[PDB]
Amino acid sequence: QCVKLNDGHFMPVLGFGTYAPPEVPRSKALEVTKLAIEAGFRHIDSAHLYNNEEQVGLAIRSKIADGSVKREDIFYTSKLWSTFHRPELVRPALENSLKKAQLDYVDLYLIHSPMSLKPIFDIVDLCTTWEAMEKCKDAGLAKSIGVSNFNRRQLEMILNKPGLKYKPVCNQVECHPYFNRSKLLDFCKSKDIVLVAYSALGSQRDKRWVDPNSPVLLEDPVLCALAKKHKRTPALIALRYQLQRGVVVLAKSYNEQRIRQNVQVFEFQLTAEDMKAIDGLDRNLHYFNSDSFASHPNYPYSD
Ligand SMILES: NC(=O)c1ccc[n+]([C@@H]2O[C@H](COP(=O)([O-])OP(=O)(O)OC[C@H]3O[C@@H](n4cnc5c(N)ncnc54)[C@H](OP(=O)(O)O)[C@@H]3O)[C@@H](O)[C@H]2O)c1
Ligand SMILES: C[C@@H](C(=O)O)c1ccc(-c2ccccc2)c(F)c1
Repeated sequence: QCVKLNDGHFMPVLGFGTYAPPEVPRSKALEVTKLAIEAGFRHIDSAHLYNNEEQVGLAIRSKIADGSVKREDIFYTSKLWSTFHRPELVRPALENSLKKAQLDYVDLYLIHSPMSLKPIFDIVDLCTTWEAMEKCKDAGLAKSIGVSNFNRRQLEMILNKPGLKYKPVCNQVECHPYFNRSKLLDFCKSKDIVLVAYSALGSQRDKRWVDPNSPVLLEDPVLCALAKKHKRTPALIALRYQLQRGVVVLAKSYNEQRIRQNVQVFEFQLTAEDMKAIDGLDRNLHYFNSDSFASHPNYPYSD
């Protein structure tokens, strides 16, 4: 199923994560995106950053072309990279993502991160970036617009902007049982903004940004006990947890069997005791923990 966004469009509550590191050949994104759609994923998350928008759009068009789905059955997200915060760079970056993907519109365009970079940090008034996003929604380039990696104060800056035309429909953030963001989630719910979770399965643990010492989420003994209790898997427990808290959850897999397994999140429910045991895992652990983010003036985790 789908959640209704605050602009009246619908987002499917489970989404396919498309990112793979650059060691993975570009052609893989094509193959696995088609498999994700075949498995029942209708929400596909990409970005200018990911260098895979041609393949992901090609996957989508191919599944349209063979009659599996119509365009209006797919919810496609791209994101504005942080070298393109200056308001006059916003629509051309979106236009560029649309031409890579060969689509007429994205369902969702996000400010990828509040941490502006030189078009080396930049200083940009994100409210002007937001005004340029709104113009992209008015032109029909994006059906919905939203942000990513914003903390509460950063989100308030936008909600509080004079002359605001469109609220962000979502804030896409790192969110999983080690870092469950419950206070940010309550704030988003009170403003009718959807929290979308990435690294919901504990991230790809990429050496550039993630400490290899950090606990592996899917090896977590409480998730493992819960998987055994429900005869599911630690992944499926982690996804199901997000759905039950009203969070839209992404899931990356480039593996045929795991892609097919992940759509089982719809087949069972956790109980209130299960959810409390999962809530007890919260330990302020964002897997992305690198000097290259944390030294930035608008790093969101400084609070
Ligand atoms: N907005 C942002 O700044 C931001 C940041 C990070 C990610 N994202 C988006 O969120 C998406 C998902 O997050 P993520 O890439 O960090 O990965 P994730 O969904 O946390 O996945 C972690 C690993 O879980 C494995 N996995 C998937 N299903 C599994 C299963 N059923 N059992 C065991 N392992 C399973 C995958 O390995 P295999 O491929 O081997 O199955 C995957 O590499 C990204 O692809 C991207 O679209 C956005
Ligand atoms: C690599 C890229 C992504 O979308 O995967 C990414 C991941 C994490 C972040 C991020 C954003 C804020 C704090 C720490 C990390 C990002 F800005 C971009």
